[PDB]
Amino acid sequence: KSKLSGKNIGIYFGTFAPLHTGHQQQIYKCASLNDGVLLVVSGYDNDRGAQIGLPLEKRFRYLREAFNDEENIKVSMLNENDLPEMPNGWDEWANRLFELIHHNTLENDLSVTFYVGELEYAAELKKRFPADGNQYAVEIADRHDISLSATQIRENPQEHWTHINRVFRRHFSKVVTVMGSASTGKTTLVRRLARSINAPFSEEYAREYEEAFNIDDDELKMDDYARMITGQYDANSREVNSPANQGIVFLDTDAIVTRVYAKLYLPKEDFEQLEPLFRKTIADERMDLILVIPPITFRHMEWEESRHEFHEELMRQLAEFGLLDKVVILDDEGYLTRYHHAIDAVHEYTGVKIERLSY
Ligand SMILES: NC(=O)c1ccc[n+]([C@@H]2O[C@H](CO)[C@@H](O)[C@H]2O)c1
Repeated sequence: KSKLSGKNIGIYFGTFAPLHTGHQQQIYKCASLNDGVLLVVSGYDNDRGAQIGLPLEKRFRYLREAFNDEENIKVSMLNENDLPEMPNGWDEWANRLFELIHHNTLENDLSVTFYVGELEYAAELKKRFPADGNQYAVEIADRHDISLSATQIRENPQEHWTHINRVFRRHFSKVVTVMGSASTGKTTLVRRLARSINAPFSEEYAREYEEAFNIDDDELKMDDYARMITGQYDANSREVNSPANQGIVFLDTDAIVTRVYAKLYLPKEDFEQLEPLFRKTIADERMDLILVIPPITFRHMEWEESRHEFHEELMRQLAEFGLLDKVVILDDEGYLTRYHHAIDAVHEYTGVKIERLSY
């Protein structure tokens, strides 16, 4: 009984890559004028949304979540694959459309209104109203501002962040990850970089884990490393998904960093046993900028020594995963300080404005 109730039904179309407040204002007006609204997400393989990593199936799921607390609003999918390109696609297209209306509606003798943004769709739809006992009307709505907003969001999400629907925000987020040995100032750097622009940041999970479970670096076993992989990943996703996210988040280490420690300190067998979880987790990471603190002259007591060992292995692995074009090495102390170098790198890779201190 997950069908739309009522007699006056509005049909609202979009690709929704992403959904934004322009859509939402129109939808809620439409829902105030009708007994219920059917949102139609249209798409096809390798369409505009698919090309930026938002294929039809994902936009449909995101919309369902976005409208998960609405009485009279249903979300449905119009799959446009395998259509004859010319005229005979219009018949089949409409068939699928009216099938969607039939399946997702409770009652009969409806009064249905299509909200349509292109003159071609209106004319083709008006010729193909079926004799199903419903009354149909097509209403032209101006979509120019909505389409332009969508285009501007895709070009520069950080400039239009507050208008992006929250379910879509993770996809468009910029992500800066800091990497380095223990006791090199990562945590101080992360917090200063993030606080400089009101961005959220994560903490190094390994430090929390060793305090909560009260164990030293040299007591870590294979299973601790596994828990640090998922623990750091969850902490990082939490910040990317945080409502405090304004478009840029800072991460204090990641699975690659943990993979460097594992490679250096675990027995070969135990490392090889963690490799699938490493690969899975590293594959789920999205990084735009990787800041590496190189070795120059609560404490991780064993992780302190052999900094150059850690750094060489880290650089090997960043090459192994093809990340070198996102890596900036903070070899200062040219810029005044490590912090000057990093905040400038943040500027170049995210677009955010940074104030000067001096003339
Ligand atoms: N670097 C990260 O840990 C990171 C960055 C962006 C997103 N995520 C998570 O992965 C998923 C997307 O693949 C999202 O659900 C994020 O939580 C993790």
